[PDB]
Amino acid sequence: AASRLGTSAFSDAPPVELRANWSEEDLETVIRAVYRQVLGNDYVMASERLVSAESLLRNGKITVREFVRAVAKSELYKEKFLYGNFQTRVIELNYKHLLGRAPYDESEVIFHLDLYENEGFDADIDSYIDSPEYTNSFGDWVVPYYRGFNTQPGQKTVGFNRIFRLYRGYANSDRAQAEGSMSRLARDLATNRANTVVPPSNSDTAFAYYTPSADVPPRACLGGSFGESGRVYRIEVAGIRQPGYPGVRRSSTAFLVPYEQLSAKMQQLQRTGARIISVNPA
Amino acid sequence: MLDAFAKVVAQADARGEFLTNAQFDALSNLVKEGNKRLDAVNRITSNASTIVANAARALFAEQPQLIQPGGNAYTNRRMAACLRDMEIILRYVTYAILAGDSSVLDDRCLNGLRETYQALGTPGSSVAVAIQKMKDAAIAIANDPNGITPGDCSALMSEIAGYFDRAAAAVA
Amino acid sequence: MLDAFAKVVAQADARGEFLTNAQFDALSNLVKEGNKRLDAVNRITSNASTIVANAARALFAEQPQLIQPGGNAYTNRRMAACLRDMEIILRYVTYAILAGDSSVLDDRCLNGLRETYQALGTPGSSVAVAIQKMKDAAIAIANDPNGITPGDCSALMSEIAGYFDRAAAAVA
Amino acid sequence: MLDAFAKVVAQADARGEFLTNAQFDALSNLVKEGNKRLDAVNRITSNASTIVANAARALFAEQPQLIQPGGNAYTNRRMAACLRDMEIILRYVTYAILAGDSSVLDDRCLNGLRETYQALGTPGSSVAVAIQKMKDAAIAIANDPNGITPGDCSALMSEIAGYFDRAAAAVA
Amino acid sequence: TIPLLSYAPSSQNQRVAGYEVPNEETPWRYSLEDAVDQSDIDELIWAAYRQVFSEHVVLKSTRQPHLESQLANRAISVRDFIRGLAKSETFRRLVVETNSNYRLVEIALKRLLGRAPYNKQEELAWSIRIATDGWQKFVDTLVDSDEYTQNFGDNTVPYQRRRYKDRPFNLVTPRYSDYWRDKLE
Amino acid sequence: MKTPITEAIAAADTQGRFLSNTELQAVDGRFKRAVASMEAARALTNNAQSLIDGAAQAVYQKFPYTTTMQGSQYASTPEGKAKCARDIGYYLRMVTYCLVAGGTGPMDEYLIAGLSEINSTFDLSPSWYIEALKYIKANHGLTGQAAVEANAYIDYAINALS
Amino acid sequence: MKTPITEAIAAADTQGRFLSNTELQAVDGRFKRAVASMEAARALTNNAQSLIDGAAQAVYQKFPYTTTMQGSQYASTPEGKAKCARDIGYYLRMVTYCLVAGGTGPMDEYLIAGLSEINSTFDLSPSWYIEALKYIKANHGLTGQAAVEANAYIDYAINALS
Amino acid sequence: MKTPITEAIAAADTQGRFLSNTELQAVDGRFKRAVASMEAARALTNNAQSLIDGAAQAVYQKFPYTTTMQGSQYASTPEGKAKCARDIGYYLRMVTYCLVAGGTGPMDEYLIAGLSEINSTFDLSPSWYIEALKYIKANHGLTGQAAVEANAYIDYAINALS
Ligand SMILES: CCC1=C(C)/C(=C/C2=NC(=C\c3[nH]c(/C=C4\NC(=O)[C@H](C)[C@H]4CC)c(C)c3CCC(=O)O)/C(CCC(=O)O)=C2C)NC1=O
Ligand SMILES: CCC1=C(C)/C(=C/C2=NC(=C\c3[nH]c(/C=C4\NC(=O)[C@H](C)[C@H]4CC)c(C)c3CCC(=O)O)/C(CCC(=O)O)=C2C)NC1=O
Ligand SMILES: CCC1=C(C)/C(=C/C2=NC(=C\c3[nH]c(/C=C4\NC(=O)[C@H](C)[C@H]4CC)c(C)c3CCC(=O)O)/C(CCC(=O)O)=C2C)NC1=O
Ligand SMILES: CCC1=C(C)/C(=C/C2=NC(=C\c3[nH]c(/C=C4\NC(=O)[C@H](C)[C@H]4CC)c(C)c3CCC(=O)O)/C(CCC(=O)O)=C2C)NC1=O
Ligand SMILES: CCC1=C(C)/C(=C/C2=NC(=C\c3[nH]c(/C=C4\NC(=O)[C@H](C)[C@H]4CC)c(C)c3CCC(=O)O)/C(CCC(=O)O)=C2C)NC1=O
Ligand SMILES: CCC1=C(C)/C(=C/C2=NC(=C\c3[nH]c(/C=C4\NC(=O)[C@H](C)[C@H]4CC)c(C)c3CCC(=O)O)/C(CCC(=O)O)=C2C)NC1=O
Ligand SMILES: CCC1=C(C)/C(=C/C2=NC(=C\c3[nH]c(/C=C4\NC(=O)[C@H](C)[C@H]4CC)c(C)c3CCC(=O)O)/C(CCC(=O)O)=C2C)NC1=O
Ligand SMILES: CCC1=C(C)/C(=C/C2=NC(=C\c3[nH]c(/C=C4\NC(=O)[C@H](C)[C@H]4CC)c(C)c3CCC(=O)O)/C(CCC(=O)O)=C2C)NC1=O
Ligand SMILES: CCC1=C(C)/C(=C/C2=NC(=C\c3[nH]c(/C=C4\NC(=O)[C@H](C)[C@H]4CC)c(C)c3CCC(=O)O)/C(CCC(=O)O)=C2C)NC1=O
Ligand SMILES: CCC1=C(C)/C(=C/C2=NC(=C\c3[nH]c(/C=C4\NC(=O)[C@H](C)[C@H]4CC)c(C)c3CCC(=O)O)/C(CCC(=O)O)=C2C)NC1=O
Ligand SMILES: CCC1=C(C)/C(=C/C2=NC(=C\c3[nH]c(/C=C4\NC(=O)[C@H](C)[C@H]4CC)c(C)c3CCC(=O)O)/C(CCC(=O)O)=C2C)NC1=O
Ligand SMILES: CCC1=C(C)/C(=C/C2=NC(=C\c3[nH]c(/C=C4\NC(=O)[C@H](C)[C@H]4CC)c(C)c3CCC(=O)O)/C(CCC(=O)O)=C2C)NC1=O
Ligand SMILES: CCC1=C(C)/C(=C/C2=NC(=C\c3[nH]c(/C=C4\NC(=O)[C@H](C)[C@H]4CC)c(C)c3CCC(=O)O)/C(CCC(=O)O)=C2C)NC1=O
Repeated sequence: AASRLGTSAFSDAPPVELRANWSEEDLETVIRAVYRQVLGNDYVMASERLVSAESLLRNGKITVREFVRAVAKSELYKEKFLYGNFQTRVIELNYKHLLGRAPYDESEVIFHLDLYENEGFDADIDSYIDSPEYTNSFGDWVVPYYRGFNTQPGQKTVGFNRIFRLYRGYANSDRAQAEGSMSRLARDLATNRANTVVPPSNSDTAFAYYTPSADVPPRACLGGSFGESGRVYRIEVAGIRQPGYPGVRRSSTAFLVPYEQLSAKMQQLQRTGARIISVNPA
Repeated sequence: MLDAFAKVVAQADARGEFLTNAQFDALSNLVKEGNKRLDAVNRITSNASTIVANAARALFAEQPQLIQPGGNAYTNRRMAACLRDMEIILRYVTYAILAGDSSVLDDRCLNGLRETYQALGTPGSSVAVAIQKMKDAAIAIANDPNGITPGDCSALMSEIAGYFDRAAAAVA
Repeated sequence: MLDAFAKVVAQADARGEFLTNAQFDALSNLVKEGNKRLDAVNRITSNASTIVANAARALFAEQPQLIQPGGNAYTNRRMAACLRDMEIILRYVTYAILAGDSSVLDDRCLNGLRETYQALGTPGSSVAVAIQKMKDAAIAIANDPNGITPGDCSALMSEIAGYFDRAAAAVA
Repeated sequence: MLDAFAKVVAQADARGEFLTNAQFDALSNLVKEGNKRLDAVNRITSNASTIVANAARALFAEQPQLIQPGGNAYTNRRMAACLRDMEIILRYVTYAILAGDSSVLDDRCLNGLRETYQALGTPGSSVAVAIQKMKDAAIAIANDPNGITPGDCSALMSEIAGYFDRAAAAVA
Repeated sequence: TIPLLSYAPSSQNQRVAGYEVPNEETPWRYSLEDAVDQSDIDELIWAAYRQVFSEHVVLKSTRQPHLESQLANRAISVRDFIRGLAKSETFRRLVVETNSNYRLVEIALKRLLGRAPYNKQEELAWSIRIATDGWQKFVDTLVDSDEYTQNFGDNTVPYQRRRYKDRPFNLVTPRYSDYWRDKLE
Repeated sequence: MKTPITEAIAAADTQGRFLSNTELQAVDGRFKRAVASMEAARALTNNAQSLIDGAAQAVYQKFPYTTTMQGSQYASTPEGKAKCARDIGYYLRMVTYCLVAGGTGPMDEYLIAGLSEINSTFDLSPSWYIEALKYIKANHGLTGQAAVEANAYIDYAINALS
Repeated sequence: MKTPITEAIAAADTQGRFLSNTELQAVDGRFKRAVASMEAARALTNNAQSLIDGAAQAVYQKFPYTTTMQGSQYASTPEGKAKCARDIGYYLRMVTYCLVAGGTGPMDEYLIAGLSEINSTFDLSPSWYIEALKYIKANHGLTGQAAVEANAYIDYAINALS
Repeated sequence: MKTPITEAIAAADTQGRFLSNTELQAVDGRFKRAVASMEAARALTNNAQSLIDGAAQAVYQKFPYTTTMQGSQYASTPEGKAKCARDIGYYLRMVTYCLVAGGTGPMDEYLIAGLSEINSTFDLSPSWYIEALKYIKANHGLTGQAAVEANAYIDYAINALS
């Protein structure tokens, strides 16, 4: 299941280490890929590229690790993400761009935030860059890639869910996303709450399903529900627009429905135009 | 990324069995018309820059509010981004034409584009108009009857239109 | 809703085979000690109110922070809610004792309890302490050797203890 | 909707006096004759569909005006409705048999039944004939004794006939 | 089994359209959609209790503890809460047992659906629904009617649709009519 | 009313079906237990006169203030003592009715319904009735399964008062 | 599943009430009947293969046209004969399940759950299974209380098919 | 009933709007296709007696085994033969109404509605009438549009019965 989830093809690793480290062409590719991963697929204009770093990069004086750090600490990166977002959101973006994953638990935010508060941002990026994870998955000669999709390293299951919150498509950039300018994985991270996977748009209608548990039914039924034979299936929906009496209200929401009624409820929801995000047993 | 052959193989793998005679004939039809496919993609790629440039001039002549101050194709940085995105759509459509399948077009390029533009604020309908300008330009360039050995090509031209249409509809 | 008999039937239906002699023997053992089961249910339900009341007094004596101002069982509305939930757990445990299996207990009062209490702020550990207080009281009243015919009831006592423990483990 | 025990208790509650010895012996007699009541309801419910269908076959021919064009049983839909109502009456009568009193028959049915049919335009007299034909069918099927230890169940047959007569007189 | 025998609808305030701003006689709309604090949720629950059962009969034993907890944790819609009140045993004892199907159609329509019977023919029309499908299924279809979904959406407590210069249903309809008073002295 | 027979009938009426064997089994069990139930009811009603007076004196002893400090809520006057006798007699009569009905139906319809609502308005402390019912449960004079049935209903009332 | 035990539990659950004496009496009746029920179930499963084989031959004799006439619904091929055996085996297995459950719950949940819809879509005739069930009802070889309950459940299935 | 005109009226009434040009176009189509349908109705009424006689003999020949078994649900006796004639006539009589109404309304109002319960209780196999109506379907004597529209209604009824 590749196309719907969004992982079109992320199925190899681009090193630059070679006898021909320049390789006369391959270095161009490596530079592009670093820009795509570190700057979050931002469209960097030609004039503002970090020419000084690339100089040392071909010369061999700096490794790919040093190149990634140079971009990460350069003001090019800072203007896009660091200066303009909530600090916790910046921590999330750092995890996405440098270590190719999402925060697995609240302790990650605790540690990185404390670094930022005392040592400064430069030290925060340093910690990501030289963390054991970066040193192992990548190797100072391998451009960072989104390894969060693969589960081989050893990670909390929630990680998979969480990475799909940050990656909202191949085309998407974190400077320009549906929920941008505010924390995307903050309220959930404190409560260790799982997230339903929101597939990115693909030649069909899209309705980004925000999931604030402030006003939603619980994940479980927490009762007998209607009491009819069979368990209680929780159905989510986003784009409810047709029946606006005061204005529909809470256009994106979930309903806990007993099994026997699901069919009926389904058609009602389809009538309003909302595309059901998920139907999970509760 | 799936191409035509790969698409047939993947369906056959889902159902197990063994490649049926009908599927064999379909692929043989694909290969016997392959020279046409390659010629079309070569023509479109050779004039990529002028296709994008001409379509861009037309778009900004037809919808001036985009380039007026405060619009999304203003400030010379967003203009660069807009030209980039037009060229990228053309590039992935060219990929699709060579492949013979639209899987590549929807798997990377159109995968997430809708929400990207929705968040940016860029008018999706105008982007669709621009893609359609490119559609007419490229199909005319490929269907130019002079310059190559003549022959039937209308099916391939309709296929090119189909790819451009898919992109334009998904953005809008 | 699956009781012991229903559970055996459902497993046998999954396999698609008639009940084995062993399964028949098990259910025959259940029915031959049925009077003990229903006697225990009767004794628990006869003292339900006193069970919940005494256990509540004990819980608030052991953990005064709950009934101090600010604590989650303060303002007399939340106190009513706390007593209600204690008796709800007792009621579903009584259902489970009559049925013979914990399916009802795990489906209708334990399924989502942990998440709801976590979100509410209710201390789950304290709730576990409360249900264990109820466990001791109910076990004692049901196992009282005076007032009814003598016999052996240890298996049933272990089962009721197990169900109380199941609830305590899920809420905390 | 009351039963025999509840009926005597309700009268005693209206009087406000403890159950008299006479009432106790009356209810003891009712329990003494419980097995026959249970047998009768079991036997009638096992053959319910056949009973009603067989009586209906005869009813429509013996009253041809109903099935001639322009009559109340004419058309497929109204014929379905007549069968449905015959079965409804049979169901509520079976309820009454198990109860031991006609309270259920008069509470959720037979309270204005005549008026409902009279407004609908159904001839009440024909409905009475149908109820009486059903009454004969039911008394026969319950009063065909074989396959069980015999007894003088004539009392049960008489009270069942009384229920059917009550319905027939209430609708006409 | 049978397409419910067609009834002829009569002109009524609820059927009519009217471009009126709310009056002081407006029924008042208890909507759980806003997900108000627990204290206001108590009012909403009370109003549903006041509607399905009458103000007169809503005592401690009538109160379902489960329902009180139901509508507090943003659970099954207020509509389903209404249905739970309706099919509860106390309701069946208080209303269903004390009336005939023909009167039951009227009572349930006035309280659950909130509109009076269109005519006597409709009382007849849904009596069979009660009989064949069962009272539980009758109230199921009563609150699953298209009319209901338009009238009270999902999270809106049922109210008398518009008693414009009209006696309120609660104050014109008893728990049971004098016909059953034959069993009383 | 919540009588076993009627409960089975209503369960079948909810599904619009003729009485299935499950309901018939239930009512058969009711008939099989009815012998002990009716003997228990006879025993309680023929000893009722002693029981009612004994319970009245028991509550007078457990709560001496209810016999002395003035107030309509108390039995300080002979009229109040008559009220006390009347109400404890109500409870005893209801228990016998429930014993013969085979379920809690009678006491639920004639006593427990709205009991809390009125015992606070007239300021009759439920604890008084609790103690009286405990006396009746100790001096009922039944034995065996008859006794278990009667005590179950008595304790139902006790838990309802609380 | 509509097991008598679970039915009583659900009836108490919808009212949020502790199990009263009425429910306990019902479950006691269940357990009283269970001794005969289990004896009957053991008897049916001990003769399971013989019973299914005999019923198969019974329908082959009663409807000889089903063993010759062409059509997927007919057993004019070894696979179709296997299907006949499989379905009558389903009916027998459901009967044993209902015997141990003490109610019609299993019969309603795993059978009699759109049996009309399925037989109509396939156009298979109910009469086939009705006659097969009749053979089983006559050849069960039971006597006493066990016999009456088993035949009652078989007849429930028979009348449900119609 | 479910007449095209009536259906448009109902669709407009549930919205509460005056008849828009969409509904008027629909009714115009009904009038335009009401020339052939009325011709077909005239044709089938003028030869109604002969065609019902032919259909009656067709069903007698297709089902002689029902024609010989004695009983209430059979035409073996002369009284049953009279009943069979009248019911075959009923089907033709309803088909003419269906042709004139230009819709399936008459089908649902005078039949179809509750066809299952009737064919279960009286157990009058629909196949009898189905074979007769197929005889009619070929021998009706319509042509072109009249024939195809009549055939559409006839086969709607046939597939609805099954
Ligand atoms: C500290 C700042 C800094 C310096 C000074 C620097 C020097 C520098 N100049 C380079 C290339 C070069 N530099 C020259 C320069 C010249 N060619 C000529 O004919 C002239 C005589 C002369 C200019 C006056 C050329 C030709 C190359 C290309 C070498 C090659 O790729 O073959 C390279 C090779 C890798 C690359 O191009 O990135 C480095 C590292 N890099 C830096 O980051
Ligand atoms: C935009 C910059 C920024 C802010 C503001 C921020 C807030 C923030 N404050 C936190 C902790 C906290 N913040 C407080 C704050 C307070 N407790 C009190 O009693 C007072 C009323 C109040 C201070 C006056 C507390 C108690 C915690 C610890 C919470 C815990 O460990 O559970 C945490 C939890 C993670 C951690 O402790 O590392 C975050 C994310 N994070 C940020 O990146
Ligand atoms: C390879 C597949 C792919 C696509 C398609 C893609 C789209 C894409 N276009 C963008 C920007 C943009 N896209 C436009 C597009 C337009 N503005 C207009 O007026 C026109 C109507 C239209 C061109 C036809 C503009 C103006 C921006 C820049 C907005 C900004 O950065 O402020 C951005 C992010 C902001 C940035 O440029 O940094 C993305 C991610 N990204 C991808 O990875
Ligand atoms: C009482 C609290 C409350 C709020 C806040 C509310 C918002 C709200 N506004 C809506 C519609 C809408 N709201 C807008 C608003 C805007 N359109 C624009 O172009 C602007 C950028 C923006 C205003 C400046 C639009 C266009 C729709 C219709 C969307 C559609 O039909 O697709 C909808 C969708 C369903 C409907 O139309 O009824 C909701 C739920 N509803 C509420 O009951
Ligand atoms: C580098 C790899 C490679 C490519 C790209 C390639 C293309 C290629 N396609 C061909 C055929 C063709 N070229 C056309 C071209 C057309 N006829 C028309 O009327 C249209 C205007 C137009 C469609 C764009 C057609 C129809 C054929 C097929 C007939 C044949 O194979 O000779 C031919 C032979 C004759 C010719 O040049 O057209 C070549 C060499 N061969 C290769 O080895
Ligand atoms: C109203 C519904 C109803 C009840 C309540 C009921 C009770 C009941 N329990 C019984 C047995 C019994 N009850 C026990 C009970 C116990 N043994 C112990 O060590 C424990 C202290 C205790 C568990 C609470 C035992 C051992 C028997 C005899 C064996 C048996 O049949 O289970 C018996 C048979 C022997 C006797 O008369 O005592 C009956 C009739 N029957 C009913 O129809
Ligand atoms: C409380 C128990 C109860 C009863 C009694 C009941 C009867 C009942 N039968 C009805 C219809 C009917 N009842 C019949 C019955 C008959 N047709 C005949 O030819 C005979 C004369 C007679 C049987 C002997 C018919 C034909 C109709 C349909 C009338 C019509 O649509 O024109 C109607 C009209 C409304 C409707 O169809 O829903 C009611 C209320 N419904 C109930 O819930
Ligand atoms: C206007 C629409 C309409 C239809 C269609 C209709 C059908 C209809 N057919 C019936 C019976 C019947 N149908 C038959 C028919 C046949 N016997 C055979 O051997 C043949 C194979 C077959 C002819 C195809 C017979 C014999 C009866 C009488 C059965 C009885 O009264 O028990 C009956 C029962 C009452 C009666 O005899 O009239 C109805 C209601 N009624 C209607 O109002
Ligand atoms: C699950 C519901 C249920 C049923 C069906 C049931 C039947 C039942 N009927 C019985 C006997 C009997 N049934 C009758 C009844 C009759 N006398 C007659 O003349 C009539 C033909 C018939 C009335 C319909 C008699 C006389 C006996 C034997 C003596 C007795 O048990 O009272 C018996 C006792 C001996 C036996 O098993 O045969 C049972 C258990 N018991 C039940 O719990
Ligand atoms: C499926 C059956 C079921 C259960 C089990 C259940 C639990 C439950 N208990 C609740 C409340 C509560 N529960 C407590 C419980 C306690 N406070 C304490 O100090 C004690 C340790 C403890 C009692 C043992 C409190 C204080 C509340 C009130 C919270 C609030 O609404 O503000 C709530 C919040 C909404 C409500 O009150 O209904 C739920 C959902 N709800 C259900 O529907
Ligand atoms: C808001 C306006 C309003 C009024 C006036 C009203 C009256 C009213 N009182 C009722 C009951 C009742 N009313 C009484 C009243 C009395 N019993 C006595 O002994 C006294 C003489 C008298 C008190 C002074 C009683 C006993 C009942 C219950 C009757 C029963 O259920 O049997 C009922 C029956 C339906 C129900 O219980 O909801 C209504 C409608 N209802 C209303 O909504
Ligand atoms: C059949 C169901 C039923 C019950 C239960 C019932 C109880 C009942 N008891 C009452 C009062 C009373 N009940 C008592 C009884 C007692 N005094 C004592 O010292 C003892 C502790 C206690 C006996 C155990 C007294 C003194 C009053 C009068 C309260 C007053 O006037 O303030 C009243 C108020 C009217 C009155 O004064 O009589 C009611 C309605 N009525 C009923 O219809
Ligand atoms: C446990 C619940 C359950 C039931 C009741 C059940 C019955 C059942 N029998 C079936 C078929 C079948 N059953 C038979 C059996 C027979 N051949 C004969 O000659 C006899 C007359 C008859 C035995 C009485 C045949 C031949 C088919 C296949 C019919 C077809 O493919 O159209 C089918 C269709 C799907 C299939 O091919 O199996 C079902 C669903 N399956 C179930 O899971």
